[PDB]
Amino acid sequence: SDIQMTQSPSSLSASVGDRVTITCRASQSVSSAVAWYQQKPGKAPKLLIYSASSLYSGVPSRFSGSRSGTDFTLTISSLQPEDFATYYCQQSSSSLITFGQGTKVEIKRTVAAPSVFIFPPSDSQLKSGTASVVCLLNNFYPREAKVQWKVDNALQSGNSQESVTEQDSKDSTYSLSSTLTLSKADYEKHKVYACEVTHQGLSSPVTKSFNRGEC
Amino acid sequence: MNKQIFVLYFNIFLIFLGIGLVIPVLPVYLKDLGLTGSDLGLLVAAFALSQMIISPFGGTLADKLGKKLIICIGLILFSVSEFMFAVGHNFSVLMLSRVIGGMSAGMVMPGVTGLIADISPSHQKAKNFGYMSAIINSGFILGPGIGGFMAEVSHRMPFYFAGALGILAFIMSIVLIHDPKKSKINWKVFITPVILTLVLSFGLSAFETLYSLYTADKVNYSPKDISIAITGGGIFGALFQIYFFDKFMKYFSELTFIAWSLLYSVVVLILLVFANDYWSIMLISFVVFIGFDMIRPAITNYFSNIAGERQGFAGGLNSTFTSMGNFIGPLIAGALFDVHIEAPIYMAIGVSLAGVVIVLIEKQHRAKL
Amino acid sequence: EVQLVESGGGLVQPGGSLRLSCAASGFTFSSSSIHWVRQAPGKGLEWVASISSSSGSTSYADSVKGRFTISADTSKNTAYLQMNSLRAEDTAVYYCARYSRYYYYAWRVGGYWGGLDYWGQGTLVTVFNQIKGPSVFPLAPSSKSTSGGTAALGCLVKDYFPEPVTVSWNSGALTSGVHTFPAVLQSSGLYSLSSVVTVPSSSLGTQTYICNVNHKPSNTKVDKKVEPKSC
Repeated sequence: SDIQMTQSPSSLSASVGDRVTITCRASQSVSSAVAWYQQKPGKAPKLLIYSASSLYSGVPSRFSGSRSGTDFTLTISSLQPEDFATYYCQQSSSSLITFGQGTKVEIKRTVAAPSVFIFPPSDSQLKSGTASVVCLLNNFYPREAKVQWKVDNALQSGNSQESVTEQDSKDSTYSLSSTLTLSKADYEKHKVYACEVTHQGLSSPVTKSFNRGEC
Repeated sequence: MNKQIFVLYFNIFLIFLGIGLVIPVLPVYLKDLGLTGSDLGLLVAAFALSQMIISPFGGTLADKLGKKLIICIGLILFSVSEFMFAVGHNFSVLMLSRVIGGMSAGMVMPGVTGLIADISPSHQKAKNFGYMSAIINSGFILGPGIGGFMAEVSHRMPFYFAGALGILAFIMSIVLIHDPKKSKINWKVFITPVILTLVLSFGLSAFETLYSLYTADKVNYSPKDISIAITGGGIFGALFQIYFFDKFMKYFSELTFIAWSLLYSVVVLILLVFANDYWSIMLISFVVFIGFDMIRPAITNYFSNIAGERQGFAGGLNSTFTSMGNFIGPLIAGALFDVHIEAPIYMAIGVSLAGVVIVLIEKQHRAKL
Repeated sequence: EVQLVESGGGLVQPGGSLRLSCAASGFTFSSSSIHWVRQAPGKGLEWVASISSSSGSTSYADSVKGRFTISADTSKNTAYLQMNSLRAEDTAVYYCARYSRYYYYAWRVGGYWGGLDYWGQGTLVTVFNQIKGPSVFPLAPSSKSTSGGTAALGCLVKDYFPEPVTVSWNSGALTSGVHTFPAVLQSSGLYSLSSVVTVPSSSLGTQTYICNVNHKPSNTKVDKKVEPKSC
């Protein structure tokens, strides 16, 4: 998610064996053909295509460095389950180097509706000032998912941070968790809490609500 | 020479068809084959090194053994070389194909250059040498051009195809290259060109292979814009390599021609570093390389003149040292390139001025009789 | 062929001067230059320094120029990076790459192939050190009062700083459906995360689950027990 060389799309989903093109617009020094790097989720980045001689672009097959007009493009002919990572441009310069923001190429999969788990705040949390509530969104496909926290038939905003895992190595799956923050005073003023999710695997949004003080 | 030369030039064109053919297909083997990058350094150095080790030997028996046979054996090792480079998936065979590739260029080039120095007449020999260097350059142009053409045609194909011409030139080698007519030893007379060959090819090739990179950042050429500057120097290079024979009719010697060719190239290179706009580096770029495109035949003719016999060996020393220069040169100039862009030009100027120093020493050495 | 390993990174104060070290075995037949690529947590790469092996000439990025000081010694073949006057936007994992630019003659159609071939394993540098300890908290499997096919239970590694935290389960015995979400930096400036595992809804009564957490920079290890709430 870096800057100074915009490359599109930010994140794309392509299934096994498909053909996908990723590209990055260089600066106004279009020369010294861009090298492309691959970084698996948690290791040192690798190097797919070296920086060619700027005459040899559009090479025959499977990974093409196509020197287009003012921008550089990498086309992946066929995707194994071995080529799912983030890809970075490396445009050189007179002395310095700039890296592209990075497109992550992720496996496609059948749409899978998620499960909704809600955890009321801990009892030992309740006597330490704050009161954090976590709603669990487990077993996704595509990451697109909206969580609308709900208290006393209302909508809350701002006081909710969420995080989403990477692509699962086995099930090719995401999982989300939305954390709501309240202090002691405002938490006890309300009765029930609920998280609702509208995902493309749902016919209707589902709710999982609890009522603290009533088991 | 009615048909003997036209197939002898086909042997030499074929090898540089093979050397250039690797370039647009090398960075697509060694990833789908699964290579790292330390071996890419060895893969592109196995050809040069094995060419360096063999050429002084493979070409000092060619005089004693026979010119025709070592060329024909060179092609059968040339034909088998490109076959293993596109047969299957390994690395020790690619690393051995490159070594075998350096064997073929180690026994053909010194042998054939000796051969077109034995059948060509006393005059117009420089024209044939000028004709050859027009062709080794045309091997360097058509090679990567053909390799990019056979792209969607299963990129192992160019080596099969160049392997096939290894067979085609092989039958023509026994038939058309029928046995030539018939038939100092000290190495001290070979001293002054081989350092001169090394020093220039150290610096000359530093500019050459990095010209597509130097003008890439200084004046920002489009990739369909270098090609005019590359070809324009080639056309004027090719035109002047056929104008090359007339110069020795006018000029007193080859060494005096080397000095003025180097002094001329210095003057143009100084214009090349000062000018930083598009059209005054283009028109200069056409005439930057007249000194370089036309000194390589002058060097080659210099080897073939000093060696009264052993013209296989003399062409061998050229082949080993220019391959040393084309290997050492870009690596050193690659480090110096990143401190500031214009560095390979000062290497081009420096070895050119060094080239003037070396030829002046020989001129007053010959003045000492 | 060539292995380069890096060492020296660790905790530091906002203003302290670290000194990383990237030893390298070499001779890969190219023109070398040991760069110092930087990767923030959950961000793209960002080149921040560069040393040439022959005629060493430093070259820094825009936002880290002057504040750093890179140098190399030929005796041990190492590329130090003397950081100075750090800031909370300098915590990252500092790889040390290597630039090669292999060459092949090709009369004017020269073959040259660059790129950052060889990389180190990744040394982590953390700059802000207001160090706290995690408050590991229980997430009970309430089962919504009606147990289903499966259930989930987890922890809440709240309000700590900085954010290397490794959460394990049953000392690494349970890894069948465990999620550890990446760290979230709250508005208060203290981090957070939760780590939830998926369990069959029949083993809750029979077997109990503990929560293995390990905050290295504060030397705090907590083993919390997660259990369905009693009502």
